[PDB]
Amino acid sequence: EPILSFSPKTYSFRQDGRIKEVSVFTYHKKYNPDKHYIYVVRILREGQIEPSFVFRTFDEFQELHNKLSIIFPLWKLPGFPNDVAAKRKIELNSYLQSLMNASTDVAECDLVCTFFHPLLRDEK
Repeated sequence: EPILSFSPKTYSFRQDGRIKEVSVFTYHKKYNPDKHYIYVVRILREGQIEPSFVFRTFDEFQELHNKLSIIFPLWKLPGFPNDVAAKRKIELNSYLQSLMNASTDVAECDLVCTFFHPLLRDEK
């Protein structure tokens, strides 16, 4: 039932293509609308050799986990963690690796796919 506030459509790994690799590549400082960090996510689809990159804030990671935890029992989800706060890059990366190792129902659900779908910003 829940949509992702930042996402205009629902996408499925059918249309978008399955994930071979994901990581948090780096973090990036933003000034608009206010000063904040955003995470550059590296995605390699299957049958692809050149990766692509999307931008997601920490608050956008947590909306995904909160929305997943409406659909799925908590033990089906990896733990979510609660600037030199670049430990979030490391912790978000651990979260993504674990998410890919979840049951298929979780790791290939439409919420996860949609989270990785190129947005407004992600058009370089």
